[PDB]
Amino acid sequence: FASGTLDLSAKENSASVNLSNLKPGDKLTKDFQFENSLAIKEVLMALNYGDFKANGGSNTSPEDFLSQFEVTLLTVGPKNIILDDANLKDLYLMSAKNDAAAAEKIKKQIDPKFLNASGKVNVATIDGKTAPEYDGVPKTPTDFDQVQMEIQFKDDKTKDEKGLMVQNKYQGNSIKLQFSFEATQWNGLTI
Repeated sequence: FASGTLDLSAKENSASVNLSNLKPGDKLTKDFQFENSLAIKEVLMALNYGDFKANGGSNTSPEDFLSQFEVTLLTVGPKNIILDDANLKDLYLMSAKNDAAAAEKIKKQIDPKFLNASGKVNVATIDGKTAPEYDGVPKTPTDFDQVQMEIQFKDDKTKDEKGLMVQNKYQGNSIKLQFSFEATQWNGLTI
Protein backbone atom coordinates (compact mmCIF):
# COMPACT_ATOMS: atom_id res chain seq x y z
CA PHE A 1 0.00 0.00 0.00
CA ALA A 2 3.13 2.16 0.11
CA SER A 3 3.27 4.61 -2.79
CA GLY A 4 6.40 4.96 -4.94
CA THR A 5 8.01 8.34 -5.57
CA LEU A 6 9.22 9.14 -9.08
CA ASP A 7 11.42 12.23 -9.22
CA LEU A 8 10.84 13.74 -12.65
CA SER A 9 14.10 15.67 -12.34
CA ALA A 10 15.91 12.33 -12.48
CA LYS A 11 17.42 10.97 -15.70
CA GLU A 12 15.46 7.72 -15.79
CA ASN A 13 12.51 6.63 -13.72
CA SER A 14 11.46 3.02 -13.91
CA ALA A 15 9.48 0.60 -11.79
CA SER A 16 9.95 -3.14 -12.07
CA VAL A 17 7.48 -5.91 -11.28
CA ASN A 18 8.34 -9.56 -10.64
CA LEU A 19 5.52 -11.82 -11.82
CA SER A 20 6.32 -15.05 -9.94
CA ASN A 21 4.42 -17.74 -8.00
CA LEU A 22 1.09 -16.34 -9.22
CA LYS A 23 -2.14 -18.03 -10.16
CA PRO A 24 -5.02 -16.87 -12.40
CA GLY A 25 -7.03 -14.10 -10.71
CA ASP A 26 -4.13 -12.68 -8.65
CA LYS A 27 -3.68 -8.88 -8.68
CA LEU A 28 -0.73 -6.63 -7.90
CA THR A 29 -1.22 -2.92 -7.12
CA LYS A 30 1.15 0.03 -6.84
CA ASP A 31 0.73 3.80 -6.42
CA PHE A 32 3.14 6.39 -7.80
CA GLN A 33 3.47 10.07 -7.01
CA PHE A 34 5.52 12.36 -9.25
CA GLU A 35 7.90 15.00 -7.89
CA ASN A 36 9.38 18.00 -9.68
CA SER A 37 10.28 22.61 -11.14
CA LEU A 38 11.06 21.71 -14.77
CA ALA A 39 8.65 22.57 -17.59
CA ILE A 40 7.03 19.15 -18.05
CA LYS A 41 4.28 18.55 -20.61
CA GLU A 42 3.89 14.76 -20.54
CA VAL A 43 5.18 11.75 -18.62
CA LEU A 44 5.32 8.94 -21.14
CA MET A 45 5.00 5.37 -19.93
CA ALA A 46 6.30 2.33 -21.77
CA LEU A 47 6.68 -1.35 -20.91
CA ASN A 48 9.64 -3.72 -21.35
CA TYR A 49 9.91 -7.36 -20.20
CA GLY A 50 12.45 -10.14 -19.84
CA ASP A 51 13.90 -13.02 -17.83
CA PHE A 52 11.03 -15.36 -18.60
CA LYS A 53 11.52 -18.76 -16.96
CA ALA A 54 9.33 -21.83 -17.40
CA ASN A 55 10.25 -23.31 -14.00
CA GLY A 56 8.75 -26.69 -14.87
CA GLY A 57 5.52 -25.37 -16.35
CA SER A 58 4.62 -26.71 -19.78
CA ASN A 59 4.55 -23.26 -21.38
CA THR A 60 7.96 -22.17 -22.66
CA SER A 61 6.81 -19.11 -24.63
CA PRO A 62 7.70 -15.76 -22.94
CA GLU A 63 5.06 -13.91 -24.94
CA ASP A 64 2.23 -16.36 -24.27
CA PHE A 65 2.81 -15.96 -20.54
CA LEU A 66 3.00 -12.19 -20.88
CA SER A 67 -0.32 -12.33 -22.75
CA GLN A 68 -1.96 -13.73 -19.60
CA PHE A 69 -1.71 -10.33 -17.86
CA GLU A 70 -3.62 -7.03 -18.03
CA VAL A 71 -2.88 -3.61 -16.64
CA THR A 72 -5.27 -0.94 -15.44
CA LEU A 73 -3.73 2.47 -15.00
CA LEU A 74 -5.58 5.43 -13.55
CA THR A 75 -4.86 8.87 -12.14
CA VAL A 76 -6.41 10.35 -9.03
CA GLY A 77 -7.20 14.04 -8.72
CA PRO A 78 -13.04 11.01 -9.29
CA LYS A 79 -10.61 8.51 -10.81
CA ASN A 80 -9.57 8.93 -14.43
CA ILE A 81 -9.14 5.59 -16.19
CA ILE A 82 -6.38 5.75 -18.75
CA LEU A 83 -5.75 2.06 -19.46
CA ASP A 84 -8.52 -0.43 -18.59
CA ASP A 85 -7.43 -4.09 -18.48
CA ALA A 86 -4.96 -3.54 -21.35
CA ASN A 87 -3.24 -6.75 -22.44
CA LEU A 88 0.46 -6.60 -21.52
CA LYS A 89 1.60 -8.09 -24.84
CA ASP A 90 -0.38 -5.44 -26.75
CA LEU A 91 1.04 -2.71 -24.50
CA TYR A 92 4.60 -4.01 -25.01
CA LEU A 93 4.35 -4.09 -28.79
CA MET A 94 2.70 -0.67 -28.94
CA SER A 95 4.92 1.13 -26.42
CA ALA A 96 8.22 -0.57 -27.19
CA LYS A 97 7.93 -1.09 -30.96
CA ASN A 98 5.21 1.38 -32.00
CA ASP A 99 3.56 -1.64 -33.67
CA ALA A 100 0.44 -0.40 -35.46
CA ALA A 101 -1.67 -3.55 -35.11
CA ALA A 102 -0.94 -3.67 -31.41
CA ALA A 103 -1.79 0.03 -31.09
CA GLU A 104 -5.15 -0.69 -32.70
CA LYS A 105 -5.92 -3.22 -29.96
CA ILE A 106 -5.24 -0.64 -27.26
CA LYS A 107 -7.05 2.07 -29.27
CA LYS A 108 -10.22 0.02 -28.90
CA GLN A 109 -10.44 1.29 -25.33
CA ILE A 110 -8.09 4.22 -24.79
CA ASP A 111 -8.92 7.89 -25.15
CA PRO A 112 -6.44 8.98 -27.85
CA LYS A 113 -5.73 12.16 -25.81
CA PHE A 114 -3.42 9.87 -23.73
CA LEU A 115 -1.65 8.28 -26.70
CA ASN A 116 1.69 9.72 -27.82
CA ALA A 117 2.68 9.44 -31.50
CA SER A 118 5.60 7.27 -30.37
CA GLY A 119 3.24 4.61 -29.00
CA LYS A 120 3.93 5.46 -25.37
CA VAL A 121 1.09 6.41 -23.00
CA ASN A 122 0.86 9.77 -21.25
CA VAL A 123 0.09 9.34 -17.56
CA ALA A 124 0.57 12.96 -16.45
CA THR A 125 -2.78 14.56 -15.59
CA ILE A 126 -3.94 17.50 -13.49
CA ASP A 127 -7.45 16.84 -12.17
CA GLY A 128 -7.94 14.25 -14.90
CA LYS A 129 -6.87 16.54 -17.74
CA THR A 130 -3.57 16.40 -19.62
CA ALA A 131 -1.33 19.44 -19.27
CA PRO A 132 -1.84 20.62 -22.83
CA GLU A 133 -5.63 20.83 -22.21
CA TYR A 134 -4.89 23.86 -20.00
CA ASP A 135 -4.47 27.41 -21.26
CA GLY A 136 -0.78 27.79 -20.49
CA VAL A 137 1.09 26.87 -17.33
CA PRO A 138 0.93 28.92 -14.12
CA LYS A 139 4.17 30.55 -12.86
CA THR A 140 4.54 27.42 -10.71
CA PRO A 141 3.45 24.22 -12.54
CA THR A 142 0.76 22.26 -10.69
CA ASP A 143 1.74 18.85 -9.30
CA PHE A 144 0.55 15.93 -11.40
CA ASP A 145 -2.17 13.54 -10.20
CA GLN A 146 -1.22 10.39 -8.29
CA VAL A 147 -0.95 7.32 -10.55
CA GLN A 148 -2.44 3.94 -9.55
CA MET A 149 -1.47 0.75 -11.32
CA GLU A 150 -3.12 -2.66 -11.12
CA ILE A 151 -1.73 -5.73 -12.81
CA GLN A 152 -3.85 -8.86 -12.90
CA PHE A 153 -3.37 -12.46 -14.04
CA LYS A 154 -6.51 -12.91 -16.17
CA ASP A 155 -8.68 -15.87 -15.03
CA ASP A 156 -10.01 -17.79 -18.06
CA LYS A 157 -11.62 -20.69 -16.15
CA THR A 158 -11.53 -22.73 -19.38
CA LYS A 159 -11.33 -26.54 -19.14
CA ASP A 160 -10.22 -28.92 -21.89
CA GLU A 161 -11.49 -32.27 -23.14
CA LYS A 162 -9.72 -33.92 -20.21
CA GLY A 163 -11.46 -31.57 -17.76
CA LEU A 164 -8.24 -29.86 -16.76
CA MET A 165 -7.81 -26.09 -16.45
CA VAL A 166 -6.06 -25.04 -19.65
CA GLN A 167 -4.26 -22.07 -18.08
CA ASN A 168 -2.33 -24.56 -15.93
CA LYS A 169 0.13 -24.63 -18.84
CA TYR A 170 1.52 -21.44 -17.22
CA GLN A 171 1.83 -22.93 -13.73
CA GLY A 172 5.30 -22.15 -12.39
CA ASN A 173 6.16 -19.58 -15.12
CA SER A 174 7.84 -16.32 -14.09
CA ILE A 175 8.66 -13.11 -15.93
CA LYS A 176 9.95 -9.61 -15.10
CA LEU A 177 8.37 -6.31 -16.21
CA GLN A 178 9.81 -2.82 -16.27
CA PHE A 179 7.67 0.26 -16.69
CA SER A 180 9.60 3.36 -17.78
CA PHE A 181 8.38 6.92 -17.23
CA GLU A 182 9.80 9.65 -19.47
CA ALA A 183 9.15 13.36 -18.80
CA THR A 184 8.91 15.53 -21.92
CA GLN A 185 9.35 19.22 -22.65
CA TRP A 186 6.52 21.16 -24.22
CA ASN A 187 8.11 20.56 -27.65
CA GLY A 188 7.73 16.83 -26.94
CA LEU A 189 11.42 16.00 -26.50
CA THR A 190 12.80 14.13 -23.45
CA ILE A 191 13.90 16.55 -20.71
